[PDB]
Amino acid sequence: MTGREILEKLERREFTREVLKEALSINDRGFNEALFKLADEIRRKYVGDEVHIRAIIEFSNVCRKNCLYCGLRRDNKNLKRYRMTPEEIVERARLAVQFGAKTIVLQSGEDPYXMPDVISDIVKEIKKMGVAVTLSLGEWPREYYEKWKEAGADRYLLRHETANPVLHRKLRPDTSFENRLNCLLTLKELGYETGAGSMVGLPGQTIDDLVDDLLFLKEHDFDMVGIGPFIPHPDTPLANEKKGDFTLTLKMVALTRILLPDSNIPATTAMGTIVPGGREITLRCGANVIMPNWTPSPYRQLYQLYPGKICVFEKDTACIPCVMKMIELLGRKPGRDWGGRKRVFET
Ligand SMILES: C[C@H](CCC(=O)NCCC[N+](C)(C)CCCS(=O)(=O)[O-])[C@H]1CC[C@H]2[C@@H]3[C@H](O)C[C@@H]4C[C@H](O)CC[C@]4(C)[C@H]3C[C@H](O)[C@]12C
Ligand SMILES: Nc1ncnc2c1ncn2[C@@H]1O[C@H](CSCC[C@H](N)C(=O)O)[C@@H](O)[C@H]1O
Ligand code: SF4
Ligand SMILES: [Br-]
Ligand SMILES: [Br-]
Ligand SMILES: [Br-]
Ligand SMILES: [Br-]
Ligand SMILES: [Fe+3]
Ligand SMILES: [S]
Ligand SMILES: [S]
Repeated sequence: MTGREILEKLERREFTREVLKEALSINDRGFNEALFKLADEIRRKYVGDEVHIRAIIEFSNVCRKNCLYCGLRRDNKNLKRYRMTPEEIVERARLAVQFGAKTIVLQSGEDPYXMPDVISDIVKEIKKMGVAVTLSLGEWPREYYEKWKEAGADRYLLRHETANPVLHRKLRPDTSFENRLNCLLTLKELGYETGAGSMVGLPGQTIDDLVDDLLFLKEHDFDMVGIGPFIPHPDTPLANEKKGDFTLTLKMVALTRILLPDSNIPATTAMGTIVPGGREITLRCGANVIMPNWTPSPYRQLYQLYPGKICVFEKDTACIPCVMKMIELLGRKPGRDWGGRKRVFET
C-alpha cells in the first residue's frame, strides 16, 4: 500500500502487522511528517495539552545484572558506584515536590541493598507529601512488588526492552522476556499503573522486531510506554555498535500514540541525547510526559546507562524549571494533577 493508504488505515485503526511494518519501512519525508501530525493530533485529542512532569531521582547506580547495552552493567569496573541514603533520597524528593513535581520516580540499577524494606520506607515517606510515586527498580519477586504497593507506590516502569525473546536473552543474559513479561503482569495484578517500552536500533533488532514491539504494547494496553534509541556506551560489549536512528524511534513513538491514544508516553532523555532538541520534537509527535533528571550532584554524572546524557553540567535543580519553560515554548500546559492514565473507552 502507498503512504497515503497506510495513513488512511492507521486513521481508521486497522492496525494490521502489515500496516505497521510498511509505516516503519517507508522513509518518504512526506509520509513521515503526516504520520507525526496524526500522532500529534491523536495525542491532543485524547490526552490534551498537559505535559506531565515526572521528577526522576536515580538513587543508586549499583546493579547486579549485566545487560550488554547498559553502562551500569555489573562487569563495568570503569564506573564509580554510588548509593544515596534513604534520608538524601527522601529530602531530594521533598525538594522536587517543593519545585512543583506531582510524580516522583525512584529509579536505580538492580541494587539489592535497598530491597525491599528500605524502598518501602522511602515510598511511605514520599507518599506523605501527597504526590504519586513511581518505581523503576527492575525485576524483583512478587513479594517485593506487593510490599511496595502496600507502602503506597502508584506506578512501575519496567521497559520490556525487546519483545524478541531470543534477542532479549542475548542482550539480558541474567534474565528473559518471559521473566520480564511476568513482572509486568504481576505489577498489573497488584494494581500498579505499569509502563513498558523498548529501545530502538538494538544490535540485531529488525523492523519486524519493532513491529512485534508495537503489537506487544497494543496487546497489553500499557498505561505508560517509554521508548528511546539504543545509545552505545564505551564500557560495554556494544560499544562499537551503531546508535538507534532518531527518526525511526520517533516513528515508534508516533505509532505507539496512534495504537494507545490515551497512554502516557514520555519524550525520553535518550531522544534528547542523540538529537539536540529531541525531546521537544518527540513531545510534538505523540509524547505527553517528560521526566526531568532530579538526581543530585555529585551522583548524577555517575548514572550512565548511556553516555553524553544532556543536563549533567547544569545545577542539580535546573531540569524542573527548564522543562517548565520547554512546556510553555511548546505552547503546552503543565499537568494539573498526578497525571495518571485517563482511559477513554472506545471501540
Ligand atoms: C521551593 C522554593 C521555596 C518555597 C517553597 O518551598 N515552595 C513550595 C511550593 C510548593 N508547590 C510547588 C507545591 C507550590 C504550588 C502552588 S501553585 O500556586 O504554583 O499551584 C520556591 C521559591 C520560588 C519557587 C519557584 C518560583 O515560584 C518560580 C517557578 C514556578 C514554577 O511553578 C515552579 C518552578 C519555580 C522555579 C519555583 C520552584 C520552587 O517552588 C521555588 C524555588
Ligand atoms: N545504552 C542504552 N541506550 C538507550 N537506553 C538504554 C541504554 N541502557 C539502558 N537503557 C534504558 O534505560 C532503562 C532504565 S535502566 C534502570 C531501571 C532498571 N534497572 C531496569 O532495568 O528496568 C532501560 O529499561 C533501558 O531501556
Ligand atoms: S538496564 Fe537496568 S538491570 Fe540492565 S544493567 Fe542497566 S540498570 Fe542493570
Ligand atoms: Br510516571
Ligand atoms: Br531477587
Ligand atoms: Br521512560
Ligand atoms: Br532514556
Ligand atoms: Fe535538564
Ligand atoms: S531538562
Ligand atoms: S537543564
